[PDB]
Amino acid sequence: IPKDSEGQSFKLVDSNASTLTKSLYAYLQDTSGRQILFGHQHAVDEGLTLTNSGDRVGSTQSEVKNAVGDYPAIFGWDTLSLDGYEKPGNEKNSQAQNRANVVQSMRTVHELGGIIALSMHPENFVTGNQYNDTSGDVVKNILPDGSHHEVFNAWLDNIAAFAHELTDQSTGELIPVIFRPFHEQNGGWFWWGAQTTTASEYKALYRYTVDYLRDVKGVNNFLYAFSPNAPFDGNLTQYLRTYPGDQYVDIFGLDQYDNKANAGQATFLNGLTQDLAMISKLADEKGKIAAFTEYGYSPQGFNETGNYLQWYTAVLEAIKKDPNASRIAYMQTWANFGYPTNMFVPYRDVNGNLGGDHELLPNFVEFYEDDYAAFLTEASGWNLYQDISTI
Ligand SMILES: C[As](C)(=O)[O-]
Repeated sequence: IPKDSEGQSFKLVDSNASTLTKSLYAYLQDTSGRQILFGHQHAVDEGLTLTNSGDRVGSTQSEVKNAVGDYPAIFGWDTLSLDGYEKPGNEKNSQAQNRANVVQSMRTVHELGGIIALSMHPENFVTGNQYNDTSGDVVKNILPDGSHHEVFNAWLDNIAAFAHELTDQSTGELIPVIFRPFHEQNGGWFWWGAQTTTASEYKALYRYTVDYLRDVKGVNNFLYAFSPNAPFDGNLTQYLRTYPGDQYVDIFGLDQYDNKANAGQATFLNGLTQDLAMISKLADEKGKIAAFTEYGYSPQGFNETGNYLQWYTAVLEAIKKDPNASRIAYMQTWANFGYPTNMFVPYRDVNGNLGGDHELLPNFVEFYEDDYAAFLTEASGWNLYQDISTI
């Protein structure tokens, strides 16, 4: 993985992005067309094979590691952790204690050499319910001229507090985070989605988030990912309907899951080649990065048995075969919270209590063994750009 981007300069959303943030951005540019980094949400604290207790703060156990012998390159968490709703947070902890827990777990992974991606599922600021309550006209309400504006700033304030605490203890360096505001916004299953929010309210919301964190709060350790939900039938207009603009996006992504009952089929794989080719061309002419920001067997995970057994390699093949699509920088699958709806990475039965290895394991091993699929050891060096310049 050659340091082609070393000594170069890049238009980042944050012209004042920190050394390791710039370095990560350069590396993502350089890996493009050479290898795709594999990511996993809750890579160190959710899995059937994990044996550590409680909130799992600073865990180095990993479903994927138990499965194939190395960690993913990219370690995912959500803002829900800061609020105590997902590990390593806990609703019985103080907010500051939850923020310490998240900082600790990400420190540990940084020390392993991993890259951090932070998704968000913010509460419904209007109703006090969660991301999935779409009522209340939330976005209009949390924008500068809305009545819930200050409650949303306060939430961003805790994100900012988190970001400034997230430093490497042995170097003093800020740990970079790939941050993804308000995803799958063309869908209508989140309160910021298109059934409840105008394209133009969305654009405003995305820009505000960036402007507030970067300029008001001084967060310098974020890269910004924009990720509508596929399929797009290769229609870029549908993809860009909510685009906040060149100055607000570092990474073009898309989210796409297959069908649980009948995965691995032509339609899905072809649409994936087509839509990844599309955002890769968009990234190219814009001088940005493209990524498969969420993918998985289905929105309800894979089956206990009777899966399409070639799934992992079939997905990687659909990407590899296309000169544009194969330039994506990473692809990340979801958290193994458990059956019936949250199994994404197959397990190796290392504790001897799951009734044997999962039927998808052999193909997940092949996917891992593909030279184009980069896990943690393949992604080392990401942090080694010294001389990368901004705007
Ligand atoms: C796992 As999701 C709520 O980011 O589709």
